[PDB]
Amino acid sequence: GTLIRVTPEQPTHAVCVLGTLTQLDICSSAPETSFSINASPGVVVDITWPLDPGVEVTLTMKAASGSTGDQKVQISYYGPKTPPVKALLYLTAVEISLCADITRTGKQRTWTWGPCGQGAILLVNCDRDNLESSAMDCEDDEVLDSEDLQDMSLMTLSTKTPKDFFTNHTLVLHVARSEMDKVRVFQATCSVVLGPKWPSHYLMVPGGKHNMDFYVEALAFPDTDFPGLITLTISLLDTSNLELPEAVVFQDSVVFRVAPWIMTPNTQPPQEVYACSIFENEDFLKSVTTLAMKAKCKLTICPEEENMDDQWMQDEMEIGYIQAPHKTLPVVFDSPRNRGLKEFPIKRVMGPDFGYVTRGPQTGGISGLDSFGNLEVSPPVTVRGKEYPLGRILFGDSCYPSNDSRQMHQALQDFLSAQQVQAPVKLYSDWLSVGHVDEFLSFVPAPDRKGFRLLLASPRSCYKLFQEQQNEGHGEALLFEGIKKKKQQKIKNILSNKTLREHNSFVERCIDWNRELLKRELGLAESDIIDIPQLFKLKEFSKAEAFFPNMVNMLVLGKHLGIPKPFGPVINGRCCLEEKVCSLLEPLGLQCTFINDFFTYHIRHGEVHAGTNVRRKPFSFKWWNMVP
Amino acid sequence: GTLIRVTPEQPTHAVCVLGTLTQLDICSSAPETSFSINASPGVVVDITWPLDPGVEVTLTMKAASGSTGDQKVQISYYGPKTPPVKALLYLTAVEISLCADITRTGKQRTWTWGPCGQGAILLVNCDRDNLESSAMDCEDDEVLDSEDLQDMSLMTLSTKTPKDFFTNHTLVLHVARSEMDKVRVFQATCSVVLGPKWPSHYLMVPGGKHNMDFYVEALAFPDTDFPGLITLTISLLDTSNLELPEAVVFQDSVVFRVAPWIMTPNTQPPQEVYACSIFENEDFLKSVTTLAMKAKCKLTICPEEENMDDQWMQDEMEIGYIQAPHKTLPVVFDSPRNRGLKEFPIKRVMGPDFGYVTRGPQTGGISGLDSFGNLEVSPPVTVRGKEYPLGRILFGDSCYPSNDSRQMHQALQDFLSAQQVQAPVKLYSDWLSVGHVDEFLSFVPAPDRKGFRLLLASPRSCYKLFQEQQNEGHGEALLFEGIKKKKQQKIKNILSNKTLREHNSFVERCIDWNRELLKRELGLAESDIIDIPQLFKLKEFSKAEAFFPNMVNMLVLGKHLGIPKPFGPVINGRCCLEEKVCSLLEPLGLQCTFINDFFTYHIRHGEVHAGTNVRRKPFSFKWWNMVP
Ligand SMILES: N=C(N)NCCC/C(NC(=O)c1ccccc1)=C(/N)O
Ligand SMILES: N=C(N)NCCC/C(NC(=O)c1ccccc1)=C(/N)O
Ligand SMILES: [Ca+2]
Ligand SMILES: [Ca+2]
Ligand SMILES: [Ca+2]
Ligand SMILES: [Ca+2]
Ligand SMILES: [Ca+2]
Ligand SMILES: [Ca+2]
Ligand SMILES: [Ca+2]
Ligand SMILES: [Ca+2]
Ligand SMILES: [Ca+2]
Ligand SMILES: [Ca+2]
Repeated sequence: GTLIRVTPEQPTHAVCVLGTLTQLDICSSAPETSFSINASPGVVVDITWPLDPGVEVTLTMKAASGSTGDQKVQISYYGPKTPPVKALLYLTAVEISLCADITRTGKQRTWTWGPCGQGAILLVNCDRDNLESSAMDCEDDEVLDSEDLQDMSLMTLSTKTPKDFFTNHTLVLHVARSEMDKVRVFQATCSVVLGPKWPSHYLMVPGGKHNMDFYVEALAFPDTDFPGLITLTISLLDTSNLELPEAVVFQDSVVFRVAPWIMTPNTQPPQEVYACSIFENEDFLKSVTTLAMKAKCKLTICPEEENMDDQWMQDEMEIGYIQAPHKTLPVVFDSPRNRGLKEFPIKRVMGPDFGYVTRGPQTGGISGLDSFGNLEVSPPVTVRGKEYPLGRILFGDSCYPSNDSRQMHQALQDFLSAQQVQAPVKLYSDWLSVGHVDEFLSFVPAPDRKGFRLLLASPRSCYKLFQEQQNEGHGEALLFEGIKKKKQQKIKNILSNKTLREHNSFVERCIDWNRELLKRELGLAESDIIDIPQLFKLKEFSKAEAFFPNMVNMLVLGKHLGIPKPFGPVINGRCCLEEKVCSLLEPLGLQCTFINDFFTYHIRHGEVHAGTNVRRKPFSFKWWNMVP
Repeated sequence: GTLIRVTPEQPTHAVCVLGTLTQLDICSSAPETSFSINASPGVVVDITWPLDPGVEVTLTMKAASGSTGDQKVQISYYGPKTPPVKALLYLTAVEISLCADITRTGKQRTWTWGPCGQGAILLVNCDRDNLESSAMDCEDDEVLDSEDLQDMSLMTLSTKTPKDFFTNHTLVLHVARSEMDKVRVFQATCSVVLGPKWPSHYLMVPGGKHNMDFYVEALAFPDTDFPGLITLTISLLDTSNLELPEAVVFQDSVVFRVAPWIMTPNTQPPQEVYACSIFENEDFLKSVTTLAMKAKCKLTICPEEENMDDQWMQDEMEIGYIQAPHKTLPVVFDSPRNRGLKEFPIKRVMGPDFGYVTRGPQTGGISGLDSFGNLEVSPPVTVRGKEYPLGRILFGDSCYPSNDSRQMHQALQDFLSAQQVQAPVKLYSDWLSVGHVDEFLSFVPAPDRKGFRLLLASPRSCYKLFQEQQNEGHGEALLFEGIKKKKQQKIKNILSNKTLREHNSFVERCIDWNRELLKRELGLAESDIIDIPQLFKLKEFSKAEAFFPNMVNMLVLGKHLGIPKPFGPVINGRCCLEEKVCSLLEPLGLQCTFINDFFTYHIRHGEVHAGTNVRRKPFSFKWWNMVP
């Protein structure tokens, strides 16, 4: 919008950027009725006319100018007995278009979500394409490798002006100071024009037709203090007068949205398995190695030299991804728990086309709920109309905060919620000694009704199974058959044990609370849910541990399942727990491999899921097409 | 939602909170077909029935229970040739309702905006009702005065239970740890149950019918790191088993929204005028004193003993308000500029039913754009459909950030935007030496087309006026007539002055940029806008100052206007500037008093608006009925 004031006293000189609304004030500075307008061929004057202020005269120009003032507008004032007084207006048209990929195909100043929304995407440049380095590429102010540009967003400036236009005009590129610390912009022919302490740069542009490519990288993920929008603006400045400041003539912008960190549920096909089972054990690895190969996955393992005897590969990290039309890459969220595996995500996982992020305090003030066995996601789900096409992050909390209760650190919770595309759901996991959601739930694929089953651990299902076994005359059958060093226990004594039943009654209560919570927040019905027979016992501070290997804490590699070997009562040549789990999951097309983890993982309060991790394929559905 | 599991083996015992969905799992633990249900009179079993899992059995209860298990449900399993096995379920119904004023009249766990939305309002307790104090009432953890409770939000807990119910159940009140630092909650019979380091409290409730009143105060305004929602939850805990942890049976919540700080435009009726013109001047006060009395306003003045010779009462503070169904009060936003007036808002303005807030760094790192002459609001306005019924905060910035450019501090900008009900608009004010939007705009009431006029300073209007004057033969007339000590200047030399014209041409450019910006962001047309004749000159660093008293920098007390006396060219016994301004505003019903501010304010780079401040009446329209 621009209102150009015209006068008979003086010719006015003005610039018209193509695609802008130009109007004329004819009345204000007229002499003394009536007026007529006549313009050169390249000027459409939409609108023999009375000189009253309320009449809108609008000038639009068809093409850019070859020279200054090469279009003209002549306003003739006349009336009763007065010969015409003409006022002159010399116009210079230019094209100034700041362009980005706002339709999100690989190629308004507001960013909108959804399949009909507009707005370019920007990735946080949190990987490390630089040959022999330790820092994320976005930590410095240089493009060090040509392949690094693939991670960045292209923005072009298209100018069509007279050859001499920038003698008296100049173009400046800027970002608000409130956002300069979150973006960096390079000019290509690479060198920095904008960034953390350069919020504006004067561009050197020649007259005529020119195109100027910029590459943009983001420096921060969306968070509590950053909704995730970055605006870059080009201003056109009139510097015609050596005795006056610059005068802005035109501004235009692009709004980028920074891509959120996104998790992958168990129903996304696996690509790489992680285990760091180089330590005292060896046959554990054999079995996961087999499943990886069965599942067609790369296999990376972390040796004891690196582990520091930390076997819990599930817990230090979570592999998600970031996604833009031009580029998708895996990104590792590094938990603050910082045990033996501390270095593993930064040294081994971060790298070429593998991003990195972390949150929370790095030197204390952490609980067990910050380890990422307590961090999962559901499969795609619609909940009473609202679609969650990338599912919903699930993490474990207490039911209310007390002196003795634990939570995942607020900084981690705030980061997950700020990603706003897997709208997190808080579940109750603090009744567990360890305290992770993966101790009572898993998800598995299925070929029908929604494409998955929620598995929950179920003391009810194990009592039912053992009771049926006793009814059929197998009361003498032994839990922990096949184990060299353990108090073996008969089904009959397990059932008569009134304290065990009390404990598993309370655990059942905790699990059922989550059941219903998941039914509500994921829109599940009973037919989405399979109960896995599972016993627990309360121990220190009345917190729950697994009575036998926690089968629900399994590795899900498509149809290939890595379930901890319950060393269950052997009936008709076969553990009846294995049997029961096989009768539950085999009809969905799942292959159950039971893995001996007993003296390696189980005796230390976790199982196969706890000792592994999986990088999975990112959703084909593009996060920006969601309406959170 | 609750799924109660029933068994023939054992009677189950369960609690049903009225208004909840209770279902029965009949199938899982049945013996072996068919089943029938029979319940005591107070239990409606909506649903001779086949024993397949997919059949929903739902129990609802009509009233609270007089004793434990006083309602019963009997599920009979039968079939081919088997005499009935009955399973027992003893129910105890209770009422547990956490109530607040969610319809917003003075009396879902999601807060929604608008006339059909739900959610109680909570005020930040930022005033000082305490007799002889210096702190805001919410700085400590006590209610010190009964009148302080008027500022707080009532929340009641209504329980109807058996006399013996809390022998084996307990109720806990809690707030998330992420929000405990922003709220405080008192229990009334006052003492703290929740707050900054007490996120949960066990309530002492007797059986039978009980009602427990709580009072709630907020401790922080919405900001970058606080959307403004506070959730309080009541949990019901089963503590029946001395050898097991508490088990949550039911949670319920209320979501409060903290009330935003809201500004009042010039079109809101004035109530109190501020001047701190106790210093070298005296006749300035006489004139503002007169207008206040004309306008029916309280008048408070800050003496030189307090001023520290700071006359700029506009600049240290902005008086807005906060509003809830139960309570509305004025609140002062104290600018970080911290000159002589520093103490005035904390000592004189904060008090009984007068809130306080401040932002930004208190000891440096401030610019002139942080003084609140650069902080205004427009009148109510609709913009291409979108209604802004409390108008839009307007504040001054540069057009782009450079080494030499100024801005209002980001913390101030972030606070204003987080109030989200007067969606701020950034204007261009940095071309001014001082740099405040009140140097080029004001708003005044009007009885037609929208209810106001935007006034802009206008060099074009003054040149037009002076030229018409010269045409009629008054070229010799003297700007600055009546002034003892100043270079007097003839209209003719003012007009022939080519540098003055250049300067005012550039100023006109800066003002016109804002014109159009305001047209776009406020939905204004030309007929909403009056130009006030006004000349400027560029000085140090090419920054604009007023050539004569800046008439637009006026005090607006309804129809009574306090305009700085331009000491303009006297024609036909009257300054022609005064005359022109009077011809512009008198037809709207405005009374123009021209005030001598010349050697007191004007010579120090401000005028009547700069030397005063106004507390105005809050909008009758309630902010929560908006849809930002
Ligand atoms: N469910 C999981 N994803 N992980 C469970 C990991 C269990 C693991 N256990 C232990 O680290 C442990 C147990 C006994 C002695 C020494 C250490 C913790 N607490 O982190
Ligand atoms: N337009 C306003 N609301 N306020 C203008 C106040 C002008 C005021 N001027 C001055 O403080 C000043 C001028 C000359 C010598 C010493 C001090 C500033 N800069 O704050
Ligand atoms: Ca780099
Ligand atoms: Ca890179
Ligand atoms: Ca770590
Ligand atoms: Ca890369
Ligand atoms: Ca995990
Ligand atoms: Ca108090
Ligand atoms: Ca109070
Ligand atoms: Ca202050
Ligand atoms: Ca009060
Ligand atoms: Ca103000």
